[PDB]
Amino acid sequence: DESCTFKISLRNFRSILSWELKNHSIVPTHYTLLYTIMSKPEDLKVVKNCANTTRSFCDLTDEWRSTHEAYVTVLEGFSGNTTLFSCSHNFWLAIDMSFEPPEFEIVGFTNHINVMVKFPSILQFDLSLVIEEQSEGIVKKHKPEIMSGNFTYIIDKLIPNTNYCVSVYLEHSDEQAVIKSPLKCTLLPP
Amino acid sequence: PQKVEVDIIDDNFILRVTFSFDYQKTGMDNWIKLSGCQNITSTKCNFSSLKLNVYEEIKLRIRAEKENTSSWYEVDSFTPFRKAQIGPPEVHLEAEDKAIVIHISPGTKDSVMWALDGLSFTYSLVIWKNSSGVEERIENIYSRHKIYKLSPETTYCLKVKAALLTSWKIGVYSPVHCIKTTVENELPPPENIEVSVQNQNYVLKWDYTYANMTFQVQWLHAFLKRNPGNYKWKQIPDCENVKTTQCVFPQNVFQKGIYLLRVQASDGNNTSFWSEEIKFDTEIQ
Amino acid sequence: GCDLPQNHGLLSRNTLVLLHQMRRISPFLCLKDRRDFRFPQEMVQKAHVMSVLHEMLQQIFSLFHTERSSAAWQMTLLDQLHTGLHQQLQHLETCLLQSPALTLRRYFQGIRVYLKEKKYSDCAWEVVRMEIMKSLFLSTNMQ
Ligand SMILES: *[C@@H]1O[C@H](CO)[C@@H](O)[C@H](O)[C@H]1NC(C)=O
Repeated sequence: DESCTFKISLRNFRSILSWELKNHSIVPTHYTLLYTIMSKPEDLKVVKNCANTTRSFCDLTDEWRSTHEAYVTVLEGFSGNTTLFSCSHNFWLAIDMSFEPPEFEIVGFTNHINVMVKFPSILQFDLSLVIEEQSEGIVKKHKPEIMSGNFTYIIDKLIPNTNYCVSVYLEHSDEQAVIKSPLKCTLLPP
Repeated sequence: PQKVEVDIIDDNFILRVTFSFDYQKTGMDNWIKLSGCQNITSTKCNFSSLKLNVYEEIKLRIRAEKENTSSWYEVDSFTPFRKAQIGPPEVHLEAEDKAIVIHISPGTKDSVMWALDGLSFTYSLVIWKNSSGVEERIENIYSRHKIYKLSPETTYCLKVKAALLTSWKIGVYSPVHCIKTTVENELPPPENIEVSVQNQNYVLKWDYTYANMTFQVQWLHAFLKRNPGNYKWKQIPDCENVKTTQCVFPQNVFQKGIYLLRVQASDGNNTSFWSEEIKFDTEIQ
Repeated sequence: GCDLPQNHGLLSRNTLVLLHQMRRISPFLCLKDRRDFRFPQEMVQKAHVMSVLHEMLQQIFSLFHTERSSAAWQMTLLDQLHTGLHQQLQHLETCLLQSPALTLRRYFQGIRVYLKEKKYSDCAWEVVRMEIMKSLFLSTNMQ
């Protein structure tokens, strides 16, 4: 048969519904995306971002702001003066959404390190920012307190001429796994 | 019309001639006739007929007639659930040599007053020996609870009442019931059960006092002590007729979450009663 | 006061995950069988916070223990739904030491009725589960 399959993740703080096609002989050329909800009986809005897009994905950061609702969506793809197919699916942001790590830099000093976490300036979820400090065998997890463009947490009380490795990542829940930022390592001035 | 006050227990209305009952919903513009509540000698109105939304704020009118003259009485606005009372629970007692099994259920089953709140039920018990008047109180038991440590051939009486924790509602005691525990069973039940794990297998041990005995072990979903109707004690199968005081089976047979277990000595002829129940959390490592 | 096990955030979650895993058909086919259940959002005072919660789970319990529920949901996921609803209720209610709960319940009747109406249908059942899930989420913004 023909099946569409969807990934919904938060990247750079922008929600992003993507999708792939499996066992489609004639793959469309343009897709349009509709979504509604179940709480009140509305009719499918049509995401404007994603109406007639060639790209195989959408940016729902402005349409889907509620964690506590269930978004049911219809994708349709047209390849010619035609509607090729129309598949559906729903999503619970609290469950289905993966949360990519933010961008971060570190800067090495004598007695401490400096992680700057490049958020953007502008909705939100119950997420917690982890900064992970790896030394020899060691791994102090740092969770700072409450998104303002550049953000600086200061890793402190550190030993000079020692080597450190910083990892960054957001974790929505204990249960659901977490994506970790690529490792970035520096060496402290003596 | 003079304001008469009514108190509601269960599905009935008790006022405190022949009467006719009517009611109006909030934002009242019309009056509905309560069937079975019209031109009746009795004061009590039974409305387990529609009259849904016991939850909504109704107002009641009552017409009372003496001779050829009719007297009209209204009632202050109220929501019946708020004013309702949990009538006397239903009780059945099952007898053992040294334990009494209690199975309680709401009286007047299929009530509209309780409906959904009918599983929220938490009962509390009062029990004493006929002779000794000595009274142990038990509180917040689920619908099925068994009382242990009772002397045999003794008549114990007891009475119980239902309660709802969230609602805060609380009501009438059952009538007292009495049962005589049976003549002491020669085979005391196995006792001192213990769940531990070996390797990847579950091991379950207990203390019997008589050598040369075959035992049968069974389990129950933990929550199912809560619902009062329907509930079979499935028997864990490796344990079927073990000859020793321990039974082991692989942890798989049980999926996540809680269970209960009891174990029973049989010598092929007569059989001991059951052991005290044990809450088991598959997540016990 | 009452202190839930450190692992109760983990409990309230496992209910949502189950209610999820119990999905049977594509909620698309049921956009017709939809309905505003008028949930009392205004709710979500520590004591209240617990009453409303215990208020809700027992109801969720009561609603999914039905003869009928057992006929529109795979039994495995019912039992674990029920096991984790009881364990949450049980040590929440252990705190019995010392409009409201009523709006909650009229709310839940709707769901009981709405089904009787739509005649215990497949879609009718999704709508509920899904609905329940929302309300629970909302509920679950209480820690
Ligand atoms: C309880 O004992 C009293 C006398 O104290 C007697 O009247 C009554 O019948 C006894 N009830 C039972 C059930 O043994």
